[PDB]
Amino acid sequence: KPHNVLLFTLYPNAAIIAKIADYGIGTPGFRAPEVARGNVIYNQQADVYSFGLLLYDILTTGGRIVKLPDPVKEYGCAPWPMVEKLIKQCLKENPQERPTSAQVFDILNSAELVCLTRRILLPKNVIVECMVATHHNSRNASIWLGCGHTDRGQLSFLDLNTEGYTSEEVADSRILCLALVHLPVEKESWIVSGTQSGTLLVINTEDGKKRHTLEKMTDSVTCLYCNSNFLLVGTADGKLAIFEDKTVKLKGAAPLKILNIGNVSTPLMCLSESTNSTERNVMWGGCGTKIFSFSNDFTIQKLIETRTSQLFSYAAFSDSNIITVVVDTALYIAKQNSPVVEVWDKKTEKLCGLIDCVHFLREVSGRVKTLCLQKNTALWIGTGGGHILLLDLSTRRLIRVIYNFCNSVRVMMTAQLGSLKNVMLVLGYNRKIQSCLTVWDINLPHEVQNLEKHIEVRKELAEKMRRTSV
Amino acid sequence: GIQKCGLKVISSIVHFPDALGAMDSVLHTLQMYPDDQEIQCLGLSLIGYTGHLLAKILVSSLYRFKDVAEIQTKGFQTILAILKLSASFSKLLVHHSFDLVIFHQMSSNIMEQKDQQFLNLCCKCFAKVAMDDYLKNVMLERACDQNNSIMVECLLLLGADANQASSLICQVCEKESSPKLVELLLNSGSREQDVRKALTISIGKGDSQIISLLLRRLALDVANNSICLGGFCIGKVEPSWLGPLFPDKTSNLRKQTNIASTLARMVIRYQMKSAVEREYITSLDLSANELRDIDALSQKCCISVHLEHLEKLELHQNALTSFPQQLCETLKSLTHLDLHSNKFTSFPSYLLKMSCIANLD
Ligand SMILES: Cc1ccc(C(=O)Nc2ccc(CN3CCN(C)CC3)c(C(F)(F)F)c2)cc1C#Cc1cnc2[nH]ncc2c1
Repeated sequence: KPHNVLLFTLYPNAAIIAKIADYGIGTPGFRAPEVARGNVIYNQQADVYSFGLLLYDILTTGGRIVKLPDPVKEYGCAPWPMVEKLIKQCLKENPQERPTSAQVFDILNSAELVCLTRRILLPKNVIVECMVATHHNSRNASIWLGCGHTDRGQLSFLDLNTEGYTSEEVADSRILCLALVHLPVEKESWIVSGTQSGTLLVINTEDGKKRHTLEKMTDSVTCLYCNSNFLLVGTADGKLAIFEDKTVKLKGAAPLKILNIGNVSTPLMCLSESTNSTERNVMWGGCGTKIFSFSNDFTIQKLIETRTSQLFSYAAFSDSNIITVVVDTALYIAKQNSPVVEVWDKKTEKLCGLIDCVHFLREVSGRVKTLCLQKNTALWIGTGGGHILLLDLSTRRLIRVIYNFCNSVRVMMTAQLGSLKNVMLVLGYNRKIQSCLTVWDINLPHEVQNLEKHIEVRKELAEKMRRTSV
Repeated sequence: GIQKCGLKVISSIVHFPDALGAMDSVLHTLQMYPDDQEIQCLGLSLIGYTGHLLAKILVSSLYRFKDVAEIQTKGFQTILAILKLSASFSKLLVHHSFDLVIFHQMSSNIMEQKDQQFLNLCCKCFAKVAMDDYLKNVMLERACDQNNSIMVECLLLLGADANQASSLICQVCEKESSPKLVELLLNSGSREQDVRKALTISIGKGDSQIISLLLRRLALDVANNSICLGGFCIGKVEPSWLGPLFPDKTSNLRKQTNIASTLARMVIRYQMKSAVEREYITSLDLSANELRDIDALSQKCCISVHLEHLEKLELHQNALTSFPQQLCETLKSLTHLDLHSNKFTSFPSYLLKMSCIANLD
């Protein structure tokens, strides 16, 4: 029972926290059903059920004490779903179905159990392509998933707080990528939507009657970006349209400049901003096979060629466009249909290193899909095989690989919820098509390292104590 | 005196085929005449392939001069050749003086100079002696004995057991050490009991800097916004100790240097190639610390403006006698105040003057 667990400290990263004691003083509230029926003695299988009851009490903060109901429904609490699955597993009536205690400790030893915060399954299972968050820290904390399902678009809206979502067609053709602008001086929150027929549209979320459209591009819309202002448009025809943050609220504003950086043979797919504040004046992007950087005055700063990458690595993989870009002290580039990520330097504009995800994956298609990096020197590599690679910027070594939760990571972004907490959204495929959204804590790698050190310390302590006993 | 041009003629003859002992003679000469023959000691080829005195003479002559550009490079070349000839040479090298010269040579502003090949061969020798992880622990212990905090990080990045032995950390805090070293140690693995003993030692020889550096790991939870100094038997309290524990948003993060990381990365590469070939602190627990008087806290110290936001101050099981009034008027957001199991003799009436006291104990 929770009365039989003695706490020795409240420090999280402590060597010893909880201990078990039997004061020698089963109880109706915390008894196994097989024991409640009076069939046999407790044996050992039931203890796992009692431990599951303890988990249900710890999760609900003892709300049950003051045919088990849903933990989130009966009492207000964060999902924490891996332990929900564990509780449902070890609270099964069949004593054979109860996992053994060693199995329970093993599946509790995972850092994914702590870092995975939420999980959402879209029932209609519509094939989703893009998703953008809302920086509004108010109760309007949701996502604006977009997908191409019919001759028109499929404009979804997943509400994290309520887990309910509505989808419909409002953009007249298949939609590719989205972006949001929030004008606090104007109290305006506008989302810009693009179709594959070649138009840019805006749809104000504050009222569905406030709809807008922008100037047509002859190719298909390909990318967007909000520079905190200059709204950037990177099209298949290499255009870099700069949209004023203010005027584009009304339908039919106009671009201030058109920089034909690329062409149709090397479309522009991804842009990003310097993570270091010393280079917050230069904006970067990979235009097909061209890594271009430009100023805040809409003037080019550099034009790098990727084609030299064939002489070192395989020419086949090196003969591909750029899919994702990230700007740090070193430039990291991921190319289409390739299992390698290219590392470049922004000063010499020269190749520096290559990282082969194939070695790490086979150590356990391996094609990289998307990238996200944080100033905490931790790199996330989302693979087309549904695996997430964790790499450190200090040593460029492995940290951990996340799998067996989705079949193919589609999009991975960073955002913040209404509680000011920083999390990471990982959209992964599930083909048996099903679309699953997972919310991961931003302290995942540090948590893995801390948990490794903690369990190693506890193992050493137990070994030393048992050795001194013998 | 004539031995100089004699050794020059020997260097002239070292290229003729089948040069074979001649090692012992020139060894005796170099042992006798230190300076000029060492400049020509690069003529030393693979001879003898096990006298420890030979390597001893070599490394002692190296560190003895250690200030002529190309002779150290030649010595490192010869050393690399000898270790390529025999791996047991490594142990002997680390045994005699190897660290004493490597650290002195690469910490003496080795960077900021066009010595790319020099650093390359040096890191090659590093990666070469990086085998036999026991010797890595020895190198770590010796680098910690010296106040050389530049390469302790390099040794850790290559993989070093900070709990090798009296652990390393207690030895570091026993001597007058630098904050960067103890910080790099605490970031890497360290037994909590070892850190505790280290805190006791550092308390014995009062040093607010290292005390704060230790407490930043032992009893700080950035998540809960709390301090958990419960039962550390810290005989007193000092506002400077808890100074760097409060947020102080004016502080920021800046990469002061990265030369250690670059070093470690390049030695790892050479080893791989050789193998291939707001949010204030709203809680402060000071329970069971065997205190005697809590007047050092407040007194308009640095901590004084980081107490107005405190929302809980546990002080139970200590040994107090009174509560300073200035502490009360400074603590303008307390709600829980625990003083049970102390030794009070009369109730201070002004404890109720606080703004938001709700749970007095
Ligand atoms: C003062 C005291 C004496 C004995 C024990 C005790 O538990 N003994 C005990 C007995 C049996 C078992 C396991 N048997 C095996 C057979 N089975 C059939 C059944 C399980 C266990 C174990 F499970 F450990 F192996 C522990 C605890 C305390 C205590 C205390 C304490 C400490 N701290 C506190 N703070 N506040 C209040 C408080 C109270």
